[PDB]
Amino acid sequence: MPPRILVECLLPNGMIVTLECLREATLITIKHELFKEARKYPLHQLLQDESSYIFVSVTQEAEREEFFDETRRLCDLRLFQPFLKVIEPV
Amino acid sequence: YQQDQVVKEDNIEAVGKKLHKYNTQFQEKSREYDRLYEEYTRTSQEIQMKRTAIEAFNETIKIFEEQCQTQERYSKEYIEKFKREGNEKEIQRIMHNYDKLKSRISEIIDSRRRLEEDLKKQAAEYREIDKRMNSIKPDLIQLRKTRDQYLMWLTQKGVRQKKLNEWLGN
Repeated sequence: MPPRILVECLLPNGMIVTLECLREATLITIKHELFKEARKYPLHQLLQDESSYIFVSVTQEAEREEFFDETRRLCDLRLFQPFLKVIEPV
Repeated sequence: YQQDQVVKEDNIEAVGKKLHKYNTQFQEKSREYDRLYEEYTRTSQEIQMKRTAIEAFNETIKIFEEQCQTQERYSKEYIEKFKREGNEKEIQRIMHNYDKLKSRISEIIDSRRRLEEDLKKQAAEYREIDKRMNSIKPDLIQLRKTRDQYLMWLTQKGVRQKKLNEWLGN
C-alpha cells in the first residue's frame, strides 16, 4: 500500500468508480469521498444517503467481510485486492 | 563402557577407520537431505499461499459477478425510459461504465487462471523435491545406524574420547 492508491468501488446502482485514497483513510471518510464522486456518474439519483450503506470486500484469507466499523483504516482491512462493494445490508 | 578393555588393538583401529568412513558418508547425505528440506519447506508455504489466493480470487469474482447482475437490473429500467427522451449520451455512459466492469472481471479471471497454472507447476516441483528426499532418507538412516553400531562398540571397549573425536572429526 503506497501513500495514495486506486480503490475500485462497486456502487449499488451497478456503477464502477475508481477512487484514489490515502491508505490511512478510515472507511467513513472513504464512503464520503465515494458518494461525492458518484454524482459525476450515471444513475446517481438512485442512491440513498451514504449512511444507509456498508462496504463489503474480500480479505487475504479469502473471507467475505462486511465492515460495520467504519473507523477502521483502509490499510488494516487486509484486502486481497483494493476494491469495495457497497451494499444496503437490509 | 567406560574402563579400558582386554582386546587386541588391531581390531579397534580397523573398526575405528570404519566408524570414520560411515560418519563421513552419513554426514554427506544429511547435508544433502537438509538442503532439500529447506526448499521443500519454502515451496510448501508458497503453495499454501497460492491456494488461499485462488480462493480469494474465487470469492472476488463472485462479487464482481453479482455487481453485473445489479447493473443489468438497475439499468433495464432507465435505458427504456432514456431512448424515449432521446438521451443516447447517458445510455452511452452507462454502457461505457459497464464495459469497464466486464473488462476488469475478465482481467481478474485471467489472473486466477495464471495463478492456477503456476500452482500446477510449483506443485510438481514439490512432488519432485519429495521423491529426491524419499530416495535419500532410507540411505541416510541406514548409514547413521551403522555409524551408531560402530560408535557404541568402540565406546564399550573403553576407547578414549579423544580417539573417538579424531574419527568423528570429518
